[PDB]
Amino acid sequence: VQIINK
Amino acid sequence: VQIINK
Amino acid sequence: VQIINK
Amino acid sequence: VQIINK
Amino acid sequence: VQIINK
Amino acid sequence: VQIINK
Amino acid sequence: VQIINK
Amino acid sequence: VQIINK
Amino acid sequence: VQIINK
Amino acid sequence: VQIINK
Amino acid sequence: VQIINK
Amino acid sequence: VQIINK
Amino acid sequence: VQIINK
Amino acid sequence: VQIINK
Amino acid sequence: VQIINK
Amino acid sequence: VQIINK
Amino acid sequence: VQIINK
Amino acid sequence: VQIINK
Repeated sequence: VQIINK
Repeated sequence: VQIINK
Repeated sequence: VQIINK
Repeated sequence: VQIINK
Repeated sequence: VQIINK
Repeated sequence: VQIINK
Repeated sequence: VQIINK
Repeated sequence: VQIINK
Repeated sequence: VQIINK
Repeated sequence: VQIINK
Repeated sequence: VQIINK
Repeated sequence: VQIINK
Repeated sequence: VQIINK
Repeated sequence: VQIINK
Repeated sequence: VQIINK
Repeated sequence: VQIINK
Repeated sequence: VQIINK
Repeated sequence: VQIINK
């Protein structure tokens, strides 16, 4: 699982 | 799973 | 699991 | 912005 | 911003 | 910011 | 900032 | 800042 | 700052 | 598990 | 600063 | 487990 | 500063 | 386990 | 400063 | 276990 | 175990 | 065990 905010 | 916000 | 905020 | 409920 | 509830 | 509840 | 409850 | 409860 | 309760 | 805030 | 309760 | 704030 | 209770 | 604040 | 109770 | 604040 | 504050 | 404050 990958949850990313940039 | 990939949830991405850029 | 990877939760990332940059 | 990421608001997540699972 | 990341607000997460699992 | 990261607010996490698991 | 990281606020975590597991 | 890191506030953690496990 | 690190406030930890385990 | 990796929780990262930069 | 490190405040730890285990 | 890796919890990182930079 | 380090305040520790184990 | 690695909890890091820099 | 180090205040420790074990 | 490694808890680090720099 | 390693608890470090620098 | 290593508890260090510098």
